[PDB]
Amino acid sequence: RVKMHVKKGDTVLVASGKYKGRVGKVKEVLPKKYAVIVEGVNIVKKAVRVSPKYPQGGFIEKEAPLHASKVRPICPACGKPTRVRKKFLENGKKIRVCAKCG
Amino acid sequence: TAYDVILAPVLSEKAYAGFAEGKYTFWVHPKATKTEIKNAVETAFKVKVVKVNTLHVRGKKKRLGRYLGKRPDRKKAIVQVAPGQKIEALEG
Amino acid sequence: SEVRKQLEEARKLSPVELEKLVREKKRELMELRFQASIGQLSQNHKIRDLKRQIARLLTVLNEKRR
Amino acid sequence: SKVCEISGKRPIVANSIQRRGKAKREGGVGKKTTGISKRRQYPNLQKVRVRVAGQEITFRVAASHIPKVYELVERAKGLKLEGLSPKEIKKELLKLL
RNA sequence: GAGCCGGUAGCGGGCGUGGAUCCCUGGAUGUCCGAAUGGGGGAACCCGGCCGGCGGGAACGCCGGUCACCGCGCUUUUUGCGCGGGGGGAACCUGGGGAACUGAAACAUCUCAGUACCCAGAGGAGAGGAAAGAGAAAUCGACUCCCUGAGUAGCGGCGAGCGAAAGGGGACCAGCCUAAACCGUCCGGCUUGUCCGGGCGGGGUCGUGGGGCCCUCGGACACCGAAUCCCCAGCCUAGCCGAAGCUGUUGGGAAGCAGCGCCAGAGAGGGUGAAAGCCCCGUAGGCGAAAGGUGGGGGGAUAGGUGAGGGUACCCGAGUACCCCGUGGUUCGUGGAGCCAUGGGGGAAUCUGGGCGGACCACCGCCUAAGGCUAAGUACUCCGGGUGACCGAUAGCGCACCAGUACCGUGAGGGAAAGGUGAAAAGAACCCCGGGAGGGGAGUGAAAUAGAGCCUGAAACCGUGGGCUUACAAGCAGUCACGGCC
RNA sequence: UGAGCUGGGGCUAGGAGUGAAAAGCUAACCGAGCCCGGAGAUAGCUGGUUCUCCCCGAAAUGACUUUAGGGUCAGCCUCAG
RNA sequence: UGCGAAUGCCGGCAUGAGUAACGAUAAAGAGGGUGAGAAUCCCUCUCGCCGUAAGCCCAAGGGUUCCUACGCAAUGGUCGUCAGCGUAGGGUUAGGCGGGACCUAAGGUGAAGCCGAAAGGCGUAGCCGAAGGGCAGCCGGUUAAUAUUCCGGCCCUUCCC
RNA sequence: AAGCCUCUAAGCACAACCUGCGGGAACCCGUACCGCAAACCGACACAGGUGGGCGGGUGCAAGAGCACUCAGGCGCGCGGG
Ligand SMILES: [Mg+2]
Ligand SMILES: [Mg+2]
Ligand SMILES: [Mg+2]
Ligand SMILES: [Mg+2]
Ligand SMILES: [Mg+2]
Ligand SMILES: [Mg+2]
Ligand SMILES: [Mg+2]
Ligand SMILES: [Mg+2]
Ligand SMILES: [Mg+2]
Ligand SMILES: [Mg+2]
Ligand SMILES: [Mg+2]
Ligand SMILES: [Mg+2]
Ligand SMILES: [Mg+2]
Ligand SMILES: [Mg+2]
Ligand SMILES: [Mg+2]
Ligand SMILES: [Mg+2]
Ligand SMILES: [Mg+2]
Ligand SMILES: [Mg+2]
Ligand SMILES: [Mg+2]
Ligand SMILES: [Mg+2]
Ligand SMILES: [Mg+2]
Ligand SMILES: [Mg+2]
Ligand SMILES: [Mg+2]
Ligand SMILES: [Mg+2]
Ligand SMILES: [Mg+2]
Ligand SMILES: [Mg+2]
Ligand SMILES: [Mg+2]
Ligand SMILES: [Mg+2]
Ligand SMILES: [Mg+2]
Ligand SMILES: [Mg+2]
Ligand SMILES: [Mg+2]
Ligand SMILES: [Mg+2]
Ligand SMILES: [Mg+2]
Ligand SMILES: [Mg+2]
Ligand SMILES: [Mg+2]
Ligand SMILES: [Mg+2]
Ligand SMILES: [Mg+2]
Ligand SMILES: [Mg+2]
Ligand SMILES: [Mg+2]
Ligand SMILES: [Mg+2]
Ligand SMILES: [Mg+2]
Ligand SMILES: [Mg+2]
Ligand SMILES: [Mg+2]
Ligand SMILES: [Mg+2]
Ligand SMILES: [Mg+2]
Ligand SMILES: [Mg+2]
Ligand SMILES: [Mg+2]
Ligand SMILES: [Mg+2]
Ligand SMILES: [Mg+2]
Ligand SMILES: [Mg+2]
Ligand SMILES: [Mg+2]
Ligand SMILES: [Mg+2]
Ligand SMILES: [Mg+2]
Ligand SMILES: [Mg+2]
Ligand SMILES: [Mg+2]
Ligand SMILES: [Mg+2]
Ligand SMILES: [Mg+2]
Ligand SMILES: [Mg+2]
Ligand SMILES: [Mg+2]
Ligand SMILES: [Mg+2]
Ligand SMILES: [Mg+2]
Ligand SMILES: [Mg+2]
Ligand SMILES: [Mg+2]
Ligand SMILES: [Mg+2]
Ligand SMILES: [Mg+2]
Ligand SMILES: [Mg+2]
Ligand SMILES: [Mg+2]
Ligand SMILES: [Mg+2]
Ligand SMILES: [Mg+2]
Ligand SMILES: [Mg+2]
Ligand SMILES: [Mg+2]
Ligand SMILES: [Mg+2]
Ligand SMILES: [Mg+2]
Ligand SMILES: [Mg+2]
Ligand SMILES: [Mg+2]
Ligand SMILES: [Mg+2]
Ligand SMILES: [Mg+2]
Ligand SMILES: [Mg+2]
Ligand SMILES: [Mg+2]
Ligand SMILES: [Mg+2]
Ligand SMILES: [Mg+2]
Ligand SMILES: [Mg+2]
Ligand SMILES: [Mg+2]
Ligand SMILES: [Mg+2]
Ligand SMILES: [Mg+2]
Ligand SMILES: [Mg+2]
Ligand SMILES: [Mg+2]
Ligand SMILES: [Mg+2]
Ligand SMILES: [Mg+2]
Ligand SMILES: [Mg+2]
Ligand SMILES: [Mg+2]
Ligand SMILES: [Mg+2]
Ligand SMILES: [Mg+2]
Ligand SMILES: [Mg+2]
Ligand SMILES: [Mg+2]
Ligand SMILES: [Mg+2]
Ligand SMILES: [Mg+2]
Ligand SMILES: [Mg+2]
Ligand SMILES: [Mg+2]
Ligand SMILES: [Mg+2]
Ligand SMILES: [Mg+2]
Ligand SMILES: [Mg+2]
Ligand SMILES: [Mg+2]
Ligand SMILES: [Mg+2]
Ligand SMILES: [Mg+2]
Ligand SMILES: [Mg+2]
Ligand SMILES: [Mg+2]
Ligand SMILES: [Mg+2]
Ligand SMILES: [Mg+2]
Ligand SMILES: [Mg+2]
Ligand SMILES: [Mg+2]
Ligand SMILES: [Mg+2]
Ligand SMILES: [Mg+2]
Ligand SMILES: [Mg+2]
Ligand SMILES: [Mg+2]
Ligand SMILES: [Mg+2]
Ligand SMILES: [Mg+2]
Ligand SMILES: [Mg+2]
Ligand SMILES: [Mg+2]
Ligand SMILES: [Mg+2]
Ligand SMILES: [Mg+2]
Ligand SMILES: [Mg+2]
Ligand SMILES: [Mg+2]
Ligand SMILES: [Mg+2]
Ligand SMILES: [Mg+2]
Ligand SMILES: [Mg+2]
Ligand SMILES: [Mg+2]
Ligand SMILES: [Mg+2]
Ligand SMILES: [Mg+2]
Ligand SMILES: [Mg+2]
Ligand SMILES: [Mg+2]
Ligand SMILES: [Mg+2]
Ligand SMILES: [Mg+2]
Ligand SMILES: [Mg+2]
Ligand SMILES: [Mg+2]
Ligand SMILES: [Mg+2]
Ligand SMILES: [Mg+2]
Ligand SMILES: [Mg+2]
Ligand SMILES: [Mg+2]
Ligand SMILES: [Mg+2]
Ligand SMILES: [Mg+2]
Ligand SMILES: [Mg+2]
Ligand SMILES: [Mg+2]
Ligand SMILES: [Mg+2]
Ligand SMILES: [Mg+2]
Ligand SMILES: [Mg+2]
Ligand SMILES: [Mg+2]
Ligand SMILES: [Mg+2]
Ligand SMILES: [Mg+2]
Ligand SMILES: [Mg+2]
Ligand SMILES: [Mg+2]
Ligand SMILES: [Mg+2]
Ligand SMILES: [Mg+2]
Ligand SMILES: [Mg+2]
Ligand SMILES: [Mg+2]
Ligand SMILES: [Mg+2]
Ligand SMILES: [Mg+2]
Ligand SMILES: [Mg+2]
Ligand SMILES: [Mg+2]
Ligand SMILES: [Mg+2]
Ligand SMILES: [Mg+2]
Ligand SMILES: [Mg+2]
Ligand SMILES: [Mg+2]
Ligand SMILES: [Mg+2]
Ligand SMILES: [Mg+2]
Ligand SMILES: [Mg+2]
Ligand SMILES: [Mg+2]
Ligand SMILES: [Mg+2]
Ligand SMILES: [Mg+2]
Ligand SMILES: [Mg+2]
Ligand SMILES: [Mg+2]
Ligand SMILES: [Mg+2]
Ligand SMILES: [Mg+2]
Ligand SMILES: [Mg+2]
Ligand SMILES: [Mg+2]
Ligand SMILES: [Mg+2]
Ligand SMILES: [Mg+2]
Ligand SMILES: [Mg+2]
Ligand SMILES: [Mg+2]
Ligand SMILES: [Mg+2]
Ligand SMILES: [Mg+2]
Ligand SMILES: [Mg+2]
Ligand SMILES: [Mg+2]
Ligand SMILES: [Mg+2]
Ligand SMILES: [Mg+2]
Ligand SMILES: [Mg+2]
Ligand SMILES: [Mg+2]
Ligand SMILES: [Mg+2]
Ligand SMILES: [Mg+2]
Ligand SMILES: [Mg+2]
Ligand SMILES: [Mg+2]
Ligand SMILES: [Mg+2]
Ligand SMILES: [Mg+2]
Repeated sequence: RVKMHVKKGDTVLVASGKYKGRVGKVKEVLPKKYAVIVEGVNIVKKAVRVSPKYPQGGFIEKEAPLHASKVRPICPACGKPTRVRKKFLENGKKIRVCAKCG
Repeated sequence: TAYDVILAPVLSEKAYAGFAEGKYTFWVHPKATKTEIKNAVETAFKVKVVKVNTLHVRGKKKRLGRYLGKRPDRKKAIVQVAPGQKIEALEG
Repeated sequence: SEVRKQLEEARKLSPVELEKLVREKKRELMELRFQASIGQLSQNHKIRDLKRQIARLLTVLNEKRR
Repeated sequence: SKVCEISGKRPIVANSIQRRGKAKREGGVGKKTTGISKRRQYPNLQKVRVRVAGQEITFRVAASHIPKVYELVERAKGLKLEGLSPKEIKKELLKLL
């Protein structure tokens, strides 16, 4: 069921695309669409809703999802692939240098 | 299960007009019998039921583009509360 | 979660008591319905919880008779 | 149900062959066939009323196995039931094993 | 192991590391119809008996439970009780039945064909199977299946055509239980007895014939051993670990190009804005079951099995063998016609008995009929998976799309069309014309003749504009010449 | 007012029904209903049979044929040695 | 594996053509209203046609077509502001009406029983089977839409105690 | 054929059935609307087909006939010349 290699908390860097380079906290993960939303790829929605709440308002600037592959997690270094290590309970994501978050 | 025999109050001009006399109408279970609805209302609203009228309400056919279907069939009971009594739960 | 507690409470508790409790929640449900029926007088998720909660008692009642 | 209750002989299917001409073994050019058609051969079924216990029992059997009915009648041993002693006289007493 | 309350956003609410959604196993609940099974009935509805419960509850209604039929077994026909059956399944299998077109360049025998199909039954397979067999070798050894033998031997209006077996090479491998003589026992019938019969137990199972009974020898710890039970490994039903790259550059986007690197038991493959071994998912290599299924493999039990000689002549499957009439099967279509099967008639014997080696007889041999079971090698593919000098939306399944649907038909039945915006909805706020539809700006986008009647967008077909041309000429419309005008 | 008409409930069917008889009717075509199947029946008949260039190039006769607008052998074309 | 022909197959678009036709010759006219738009919707008046019907009530069959609000892309042989059309909401009330916890008819089914290769075919009783038999409600009022059903008045049936 | 009345049998006759009064109990299904038709059978808002009841008045010998008319319903879903 959709493996997925980054979570809500994580601090990812956008490895490719237009926001190649940027670094951000993934706000939301969307396993169904295999995508995450970070702080890159944000766009300009025409906010019709002039009538309901959000009057006058012509537009909005929500942040669009990103193919989950477009991002990589980081820690005292750059991005890493992920290695999983077994303790004496269950496993945890350790980068290819140290470890990932408390 | 008596709260299973009685589904919901039927909310309509016609239904409301019934409150004047002791006549309250409910959506009931379609397999529920008149005798069963008496006791069901009797123990649900601590009232004496005196007359029970029922009728089936066929589902309306409705489509949503391409796909056309039907809404569930229903049953209405118009119940006659004894002289002087009242279902306060419906008087709103 | 809040549920496992209720499950423990329900288990170890007489069938007669279980039937009593069911009949009760069953009545509460009817009330949730009528509120929802006249609209804007309810808040969904409760109709589901209770409906699903009435199931839990009935399944434990089953164990206690089986 | 044109079947022997004892031997189990039942009607079979056989051909009726119309031959003509003089046999070859008689200086004929040989026999010729002008038709072959299907027909049944029924076993020679007959009724056999025989008194057993207090009751009258009727077997539908091939004439060939009529003897068997009376042999099955010899075997006697406690049975005041209904017209269904044959149920007992039958395979129960036929070959059993 | 961090997100979740299906497709499905939204409104309105909620749940999750105190481990949710989700996945696997087991259990619970499971209206009504349907074999449908209390009884009816025009399936999904209607009406009851009995016991118990609920409501004030006798009338009424609801809830739980129970009640069809048939077979077998007990049992006292009593009357019950227990057990089972029933119906369905793509194809495969066996049995009971069983065509025609067609072929014979007509047609009847023959063919198509024991096919199609109908019916019954079975199961993961089914059939078959332990010689009354083959058939010329003093031979072989159950059955099934493949190759071969062989288009041979033969069959055949000797036409059309049909078509074996032995033997050899392989796959698989296995052999058993009974009936009877004899003995014990319980029981029933009576014309009471070393009587007859049924029921159980022992006994016995064979073709260098075997067994029973009598005597002699020595008859055993053993030795073999399941197709049955038990345990276990292994396997299926969820999963998990899994190496190695950064920078610059063009670009809407890098995976392209360039510069230095690295992994490889992994350079299959699929994604990521374009073309990535080293970004993502995987791949090589490993790992994993509390529960259910399996378990043909290893182990262990149990059932079961195992003697020699002599005599006696007791037993060795009956409406059977055998013969004859009528037919089927076999390559054998009446043929010299055997063999196996059997509707009809007649009708034995128990080893010195019986069947067979293609009429018959002799001789010489083979085999022991009239009881039953038996794994595996074999057939199929509803189902899961893996592969493709397989299709790529007129193809491929009828169906890539809510299709056995819409629709057609009283019904059996027939039966379609219909895929693609973009990398991302960023799916065009606002303004103008309009009742809307639609369009014009603005805006998004790398692109908007990618704007949702959306990738590419051919042809017929319809238009708007322009050049040349045409109202005294006539024709398969073109062609060869000249000339004009653009 | 009759061998009358008609509603409703029933029964009879494919070589079969039913028919005051026409081979009428049996679900809008009945000298043998419809559906699915044997089935891709058979069709010595009819139609159709798709890129290019190069060389050669016929026959419409004879015999026999339930044969005569179909065939078998020969004759005539082509290719190889 | 190459298409131009098979009255080929599937699809698209042409010609005839602004042509035939717009479905009974009972028949129309005006004023006013609504509306972006009106011969076609609403209202008034005049005219015409049915009247053993072309009016009304049952049974079949049909199955939301019913009433109301908001609508006109399509369906309507034109047009529609209207509709039997789109969206939504509402609407069918019974001891006495009809049918069933009644009866039997043809026929169907079918314990007994009979027959048939299998499938199955018969068949006494019984059971099923109705627009026949049997059985207790008449007059008004009321809703946008149901009424012998709700209400009012008068009147009856069966069951239990 | 049942309802119904009568007759008696097993049984039971401090039951039972009958009459009268009183109290209580009385379930499932249908019920909208069209229905000689634009809502049913005819691919259609199709000049066809579809069973039972009511179907007023005047006149004409009578009548359900014919003419005109009540109630009620319609001028038939392209129009103008
Ligand atoms: Mg790495
Ligand atoms: Mg854990
Ligand atoms: Mg009702
Ligand atoms: Mg004969
Ligand atoms: Mg001779
Ligand atoms: Mg023949
Ligand atoms: Mg004889
Ligand atoms: Mg949903
Ligand atoms: Mg939400
Ligand atoms: Mg929270
Ligand atoms: Mg856990
Ligand atoms: Mg489960
Ligand atoms: Mg379960
Ligand atoms: Mg039933
Ligand atoms: Mg009771
Ligand atoms: Mg019950
Ligand atoms: Mg079985
Ligand atoms: Mg079966
Ligand atoms: Mg069957
Ligand atoms: Mg057969
Ligand atoms: Mg067969
Ligand atoms: Mg059979
Ligand atoms: Mg046969
Ligand atoms: Mg023939
Ligand atoms: Mg041939
Ligand atoms: Mg022929
Ligand atoms: Mg021929
Ligand atoms: Mg012929
Ligand atoms: Mg044959
Ligand atoms: Mg079968
Ligand atoms: Mg196998
Ligand atoms: Mg087997
Ligand atoms: Mg066998
Ligand atoms: Mg043997
Ligand atoms: Mg042997
Ligand atoms: Mg000869
Ligand atoms: Mg043959
Ligand atoms: Mg061989
Ligand atoms: Mg061999
Ligand atoms: Mg062997
Ligand atoms: Mg004895
Ligand atoms: Mg014995
Ligand atoms: Mg024994
Ligand atoms: Mg033994
Ligand atoms: Mg001997
Ligand atoms: Mg991994
Ligand atoms: Mg990796
Ligand atoms: Mg740039
Ligand atoms: Mg790069
Ligand atoms: Mg490089
Ligand atoms: Mg590899
Ligand atoms: Mg591109
Ligand atoms: Mg691409
Ligand atoms: Mg490359
Ligand atoms: Mg390249
Ligand atoms: Mg790659
Ligand atoms: Mg590179
Ligand atoms: Mg592996
Ligand atoms: Mg694990
Ligand atoms: Mg493993
Ligand atoms: Mg296990
Ligand atoms: Mg084993
Ligand atoms: Mg073992
Ligand atoms: Mg032993
Ligand atoms: Mg001996
Ligand atoms: Mg001896
Ligand atoms: Mg023998
Ligand atoms: Mg012989
Ligand atoms: Mg002989
Ligand atoms: Mg013979
Ligand atoms: Mg033969
Ligand atoms: Mg012959
Ligand atoms: Mg011969
Ligand atoms: Mg022969
Ligand atoms: Mg023969
Ligand atoms: Mg012989
Ligand atoms: Mg023989
Ligand atoms: Mg015989
Ligand atoms: Mg001998
Ligand atoms: Mg032999
Ligand atoms: Mg010989
Ligand atoms: Mg002879
Ligand atoms: Mg032999
Ligand atoms: Mg044997
Ligand atoms: Mg077997
Ligand atoms: Mg498959
Ligand atoms: Mg491809
Ligand atoms: Mg297509
Ligand atoms: Mg297709
Ligand atoms: Mg395409
Ligand atoms: Mg398929
Ligand atoms: Mg198709
Ligand atoms: Mg579908
Ligand atoms: Mg139709
Ligand atoms: Mg239909
Ligand atoms: Mg397209
Ligand atoms: Mg796309
Ligand atoms: Mg793409
Ligand atoms: Mg404006
Ligand atoms: Mg625009
Ligand atoms: Mg623009
Ligand atoms: Mg721009
Ligand atoms: Mg462009
Ligand atoms: Mg534009
Ligand atoms: Mg373009
Ligand atoms: Mg376009
Ligand atoms: Mg484009
Ligand atoms: Mg288009
Ligand atoms: Mg594209
Ligand atoms: Mg396009
Ligand atoms: Mg022009
Ligand atoms: Mg002139
Ligand atoms: Mg001129
Ligand atoms: Mg001219
Ligand atoms: Mg010319
Ligand atoms: Mg020129
Ligand atoms: Mg008469
Ligand atoms: Mg009639
Ligand atoms: Mg016929
Ligand atoms: Mg006839
Ligand atoms: Mg006539
Ligand atoms: Mg006709
Ligand atoms: Mg054929
Ligand atoms: Mg022919
Ligand atoms: Mg040449
Ligand atoms: Mg030449
Ligand atoms: Mg010819
Ligand atoms: Mg020639
Ligand atoms: Mg030469
Ligand atoms: Mg051509
Ligand atoms: Mg064509
Ligand atoms: Mg199209
Ligand atoms: Mg013209
Ligand atoms: Mg004209
Ligand atoms: Mg005209
Ligand atoms: Mg007209
Ligand atoms: Mg006006
Ligand atoms: Mg105005
Ligand atoms: Mg006017
Ligand atoms: Mg006007
Ligand atoms: Mg008009
Ligand atoms: Mg109706
Ligand atoms: Mg509708
Ligand atoms: Mg209306
Ligand atoms: Mg309106
Ligand atoms: Mg419209
Ligand atoms: Mg319009
Ligand atoms: Mg129109
Ligand atoms: Mg029309
Ligand atoms: Mg308007
Ligand atoms: Mg409407
Ligand atoms: Mg009443
Ligand atoms: Mg009425
Ligand atoms: Mg009634
Ligand atoms: Mg009752
Ligand atoms: Mg009856
Ligand atoms: Mg019958
Ligand atoms: Mg029968
Ligand atoms: Mg039978
Ligand atoms: Mg009845
Ligand atoms: Mg009746
Ligand atoms: Mg009546
Ligand atoms: Mg009545
Ligand atoms: Mg009255
Ligand atoms: Mg009305
Ligand atoms: Mg009224
Ligand atoms: Mg009243
Ligand atoms: Mg009776
Ligand atoms: Mg009396
Ligand atoms: Mg007495
Ligand atoms: Mg009374
Ligand atoms: Mg009352
Ligand atoms: Mg009504
Ligand atoms: Mg009405
Ligand atoms: Mg109408
Ligand atoms: Mg009406
Ligand atoms: Mg008419
Ligand atoms: Mg009428
Ligand atoms: Mg009317
Ligand atoms: Mg019209
Ligand atoms: Mg009409
Ligand atoms: Mg019509
Ligand atoms: Mg006429
Ligand atoms: Mg009429
Ligand atoms: Mg009159
Ligand atoms: Mg009159
Ligand atoms: Mg008069
Ligand atoms: Mg006068
Ligand atoms: Mg007159
Ligand atoms: Mg009259
Ligand atoms: Mg008249
Ligand atoms: Mg009038
Ligand atoms: Mg008209």
